[PDB]
Amino acid sequence: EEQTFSWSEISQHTSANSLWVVVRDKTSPGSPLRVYDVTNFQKTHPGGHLILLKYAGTECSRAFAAVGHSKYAIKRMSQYRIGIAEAD
Ligand code: HEM
Ligand SMILES: [Cl-]
Repeated sequence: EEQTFSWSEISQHTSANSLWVVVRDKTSPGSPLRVYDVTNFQKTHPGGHLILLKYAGTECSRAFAAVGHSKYAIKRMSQYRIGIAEAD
């Protein structure tokens, strides 16, 4: 199945010690807000670690799309999924 997270919980994950970001997945039925724990990705993210910290605890879908993240990047995302955010 799936694990749901509340925004009350997501919004706390704002430090480099435990960094979550949320990206809407328009390719999946229901367009879920997928929650990613990118803590262990900070050191290797090609965009750098600072930009991940900027959006920590928030939805970054628009910024993610504006970068034109590649198919390669999107494939690499799945390993960091922890669940989905509660719906709007
Ligand atoms: C798990 C989530 C993410 C993964 C796996 C990821 C992966 C990547 C990859 C592979 C690239 C190289 C370019 C490409 O292949 O398209 C990249 C570049 C970049 N990413 Fe991400 N990214 C993630 C989240 C984010 C988020 C949330 C932002 C916020 C905007 C971001 C900002 C950037 C920027 C700015 C670059 C390009 C840096 C430059 O070329 O100057 N990334 N990312
Ligand atoms: Cl996505």
